[PDB]
Amino acid sequence: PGFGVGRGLAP
Amino acid sequence: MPPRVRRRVEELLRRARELAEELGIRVEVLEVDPEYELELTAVITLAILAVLAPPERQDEVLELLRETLKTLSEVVESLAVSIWAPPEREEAARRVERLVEEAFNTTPETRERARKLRDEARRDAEPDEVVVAVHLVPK
Repeated sequence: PGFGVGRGLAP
Repeated sequence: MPPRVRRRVEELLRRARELAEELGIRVEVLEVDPEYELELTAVITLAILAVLAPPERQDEVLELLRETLKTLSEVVESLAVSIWAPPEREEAARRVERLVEEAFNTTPETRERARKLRDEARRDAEPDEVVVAVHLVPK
């Protein structure tokens, strides 16, 4: 799809 | 695709994962087309790290993301980035969006197709998590 997702959390 | 591009992106990603743990920031690439894993992973990790890094450490990450985007500009015709960020880290997310638009003019359609995948991950994300969705079209 050419798509990608990710997420992140701070300390 | 060019092995040179892979080597540089893999290197920029390895610096990105170094800085993330130096700062204690956790990135989880939820989903990615395996045909473009390294590309998406590097943009997603750097874009996330740049929103979450301390303001004094953000230029080094933003510098890394600029280098990544310039290299990907050889294998990527257009790139779109959609970010949701906590209130205290909104301007940081704006600097990432400005950097991507400077490198690849975002354009409305692929910007909204990414916001949809972003919103799909937002349904499961935590209220204080940064969510980055990326769309690319290969050269």
